[PDB]
Amino acid sequence: AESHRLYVKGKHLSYQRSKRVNNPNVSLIKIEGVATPQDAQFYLGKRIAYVYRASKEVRGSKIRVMWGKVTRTHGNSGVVRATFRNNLPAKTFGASVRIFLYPSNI
Amino acid sequence: VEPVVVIDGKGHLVGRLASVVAKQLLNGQKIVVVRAEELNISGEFFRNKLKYHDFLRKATAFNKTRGPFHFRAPSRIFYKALRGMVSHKTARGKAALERLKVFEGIPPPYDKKKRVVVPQALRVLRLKPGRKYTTLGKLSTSVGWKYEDVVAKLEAKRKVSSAEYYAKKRAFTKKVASANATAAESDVAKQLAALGY
Amino acid sequence: TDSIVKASNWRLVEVGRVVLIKKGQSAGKLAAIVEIIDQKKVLIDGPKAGVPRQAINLGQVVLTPLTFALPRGARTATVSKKWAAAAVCEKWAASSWAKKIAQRERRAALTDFERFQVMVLRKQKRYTVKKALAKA
Amino acid sequence: DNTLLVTGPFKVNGVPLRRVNARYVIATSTKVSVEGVNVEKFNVEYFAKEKLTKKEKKEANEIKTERVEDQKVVDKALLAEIKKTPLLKQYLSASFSLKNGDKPHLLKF
Amino acid sequence: AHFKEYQVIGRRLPTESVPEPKLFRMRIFASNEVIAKSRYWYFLQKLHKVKKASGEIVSINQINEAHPTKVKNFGVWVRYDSRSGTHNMYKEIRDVSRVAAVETLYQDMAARHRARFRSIHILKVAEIEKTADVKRQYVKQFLTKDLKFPLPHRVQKSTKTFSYKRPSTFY
RNA sequence: UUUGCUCCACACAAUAUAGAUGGAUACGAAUAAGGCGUCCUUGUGGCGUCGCUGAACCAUAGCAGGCUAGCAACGGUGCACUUGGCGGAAAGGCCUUGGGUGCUUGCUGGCGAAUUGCAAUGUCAUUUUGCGUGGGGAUAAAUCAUUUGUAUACGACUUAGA
RNA sequence: GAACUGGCGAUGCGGGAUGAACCGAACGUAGAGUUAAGGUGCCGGAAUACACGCUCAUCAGACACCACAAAAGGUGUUAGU
Repeated sequence: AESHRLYVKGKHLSYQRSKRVNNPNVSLIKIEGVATPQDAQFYLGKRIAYVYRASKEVRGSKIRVMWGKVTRTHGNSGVVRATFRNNLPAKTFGASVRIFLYPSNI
Repeated sequence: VEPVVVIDGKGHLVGRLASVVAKQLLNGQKIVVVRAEELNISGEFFRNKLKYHDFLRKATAFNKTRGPFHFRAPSRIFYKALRGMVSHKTARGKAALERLKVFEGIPPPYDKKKRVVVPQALRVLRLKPGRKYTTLGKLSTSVGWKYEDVVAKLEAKRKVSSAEYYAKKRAFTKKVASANATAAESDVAKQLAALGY
Repeated sequence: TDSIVKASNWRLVEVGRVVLIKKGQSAGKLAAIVEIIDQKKVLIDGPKAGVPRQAINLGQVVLTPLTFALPRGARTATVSKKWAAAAVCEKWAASSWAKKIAQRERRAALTDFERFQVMVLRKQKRYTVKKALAKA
Repeated sequence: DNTLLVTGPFKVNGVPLRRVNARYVIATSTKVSVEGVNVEKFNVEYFAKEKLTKKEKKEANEIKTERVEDQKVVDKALLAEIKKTPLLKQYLSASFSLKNGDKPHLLKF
Repeated sequence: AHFKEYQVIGRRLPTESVPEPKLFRMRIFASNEVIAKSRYWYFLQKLHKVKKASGEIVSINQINEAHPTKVKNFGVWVRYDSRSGTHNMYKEIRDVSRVAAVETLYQDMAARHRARFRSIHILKVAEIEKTADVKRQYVKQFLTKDLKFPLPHRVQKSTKTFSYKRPSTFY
């Protein structure tokens, strides 16, 4: 067809933070479509990929991926907490990111 | 959900719209706000004129050129109210603010596009009926904006052209609705009705 | 000539007015207003749909255009009897509001094979409608 | 090894006899009967990769005949069950993708 | 909180000079048993020469409403402490049960006189069994024959941050 | 100034991305009111219907979407042209005429796909520049130095000089 | 200038924008969970939550320490005797 998307779009909002101290080890993700923790409970444990590009070709590609997963819900509005192998570079606040449907329970 | 969101600023409250839009830019949504001369501020016109005069008094004493700049256009008043809510002195704030452009009227890039509203910042949905409000264009031309009438003339011309568009669109959609109704009650129509479409 | 006003009627709240519970534990059923507590809240009862007789804030219900006869303060046996006599459940079901609700829940209950089926059927219907859009 | 044996069928969408992981699929509600297929031949030793040495490096750059007639045996038994209910061949040939406005927490498969 | 009504019956501790004290009983609106017994001992220390160390509580029982689906009019007599003095007030509330009536009473006093729970004393609450004994206009307004009124200016709260049409406030 | 400059087509390199992954889908006004349809005596008109959110509408099947055969219609859509308009607020876009060409999943068939081995973004976008082709297009000024004094601390300014 | 206690001095951390003393809590290096005091329009992590009222200020008001306001008045408005 014309669409081939097998993931859900999301936005990298910020790190986990207090009013004046942030914590880069936990990122905050807005998954689009979900507006409550009860709907966000479907997406727990799903893999997340941040997909970006670079000028230098490394192993056949100019596209590099950072992997992570959803761990828990955050707040009352469907924001989730996500942890990555290496933390997200904080210039990606507001950048798009992919939530895959695996590991599936359905 | 959208590449660019075009917001019709008519009938909106300045602070509530700015707090919606600033969070949208910080989340990464591109926003363009049109018809900035029709924003509303709650309160009497005399109260908001006194507020702007209190703001207009404030300037750097030893050199007025480096002081706070008092911008007079309604779009720049909205930009001031929004820059107050974005942390504009950082690179993240600058990158957020470059996703925004605010206009008086609807310019020709955006007069053929779709305008939306923000229902949690609409005056008729927020204020109690009976409270007094202002028009940002009237306040801005009271404090020194020079282009209130040329925007009105351009908006009259644009509305005439848009009504000429809408008459043809209404005639076409009435033809399409007539054909859909006559091509209904067939077997595919009843199967789609059983399946929910 | 004669004097003309725009009447501008809307959906009075009184006894016998049928309401739809918007949010809460019922959340989508019908009830009948039994009495009026004050400006902001009323005593309702929904005995056919299983809504218990209760006082409720008017912001948690939506008033429907349906009305039937009740005396004020009627108990639930009389409420159910007059509800069945006026037969307002299928009168609600005949409305386009309830048809919209049923369409929404049907589209929610569709599966992937049914979504494929409605895509095929919509393509066939679009073919015959756009063929009809060439003669007028 | 906790894997699922699947097939396309290969005549329909070109997916051969294969094994997949159960955590990487979505079980739809669409059901066909696979009684009449003798799948006890396949096991974990049926799929062997014949692991490559470290010396054999592909600088620049085939199929088992047993695998291809096993596929031809099973798929002709599947498609007879496919022909009963309509549009299944078209459904299995078409691909799945998420459109704009599809919420997977609300979708039923 | 959401109030409940309890009867609390207590007495003095029995002595040899006087066994069987007189078993005083009071009706308390409170959130739970602990607050109910505390308010019981507070009002008995205001009334008689007794305290909690010198007395005991023989019974506490929740009294729920006899007809929780009848719409009543209640007259409530209240003491409250203002910033300068102590005053008596009589307010009457049209509502479906006693605990909800005193909940709206506490909200009404806190809203209109800035009186707190520690300042309000509930003298009594009683159902007005007959109309035309109702003396306040704000509740006598709702007792008219064929009462009906519209609800102008419907505001529907949205779930999305963007709406694609201008909303209507018809009801 | 040893063949330089610009534009057009693709050919290869480099360069990055504040962050495509079906579609930014166009009345205006009011909200104690409206929208749409229809009728008439065309109005601040009569009658009917709708809202109670976009949970919509359009699009959406095919090797990341192939190679072929037929049926039914004379539709739908893409590409390069082509005729006629309209658009100056930041127009740089919108509509339309005609023919060509490709596809059509509206309907029914035939062949292909494996081995990426149980997942690894599994690579499909647009931004700038350079260097090659081969096809057009055009053949300047400014500054220093000299001079002026309507100018001037010096710069700067205003003049003149084939 | 004294009395009892707790502190700062000698002490970082979360909150009070900011601050020696206030509130919370005292500190090896890390991971996960839950909270205190304080907050949840945006800056800013978190409900433009729910519910009942009150107030429209031609100097509104917005949180302890704390960064001020009184006597006297007002058919402004609300509730009472």
